[PDB]
Amino acid sequence: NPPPPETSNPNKPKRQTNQLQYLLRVVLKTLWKHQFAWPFQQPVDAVKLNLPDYYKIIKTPMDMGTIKKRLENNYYWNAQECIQDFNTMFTNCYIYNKPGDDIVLMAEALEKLFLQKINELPTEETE
Ligand SMILES: O=C(NCc1cccnc1)c1cc(-c2csc3c(=O)cc(N4CCOCC4)oc23)cc2c1OCCO2
Repeated sequence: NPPPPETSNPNKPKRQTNQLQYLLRVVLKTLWKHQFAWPFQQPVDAVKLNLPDYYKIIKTPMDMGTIKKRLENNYYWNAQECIQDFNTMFTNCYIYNKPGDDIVLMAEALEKLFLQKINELPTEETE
């Protein structure tokens, strides 16, 4: 297994906005509760799951585990930077697997709730 994505770097300033606040307090909470959240709450263990080509195909892995630690350490500059990590987490499941698989359908159901909940983030960002 490779190192997981890092959740803080001492050279990057820390910034919090009202949207990043609502993103960890509400959206993540709902997404972490979903029925199909358990395969995406931590970095994929390609060894125990016997996926030897996973990290050779997925060059930018992502999970809600690291997304949460990034919201907590203020790794993200704005809300856009966080939303981009969910899209990449979803598309990873779509790139590595084939259409119509179960894990694909679990990520699709999990994405439809994500796009629904981020429509609740404040339309005007406040620092
Ligand atoms: O397969 C899983 N659970 C059932 C199980 C059965 C037997 C032994 N061990 C576990 C599983 C999959 C992902 C997970 C998150 S993203 C992602 C992906 O993109 C492709 C795969 N695959 C490909 C083929 O299907 C099985 C595993 O898995 C994942 C994350 C997980 C999983 O279970 C344990 C913890 O987190």
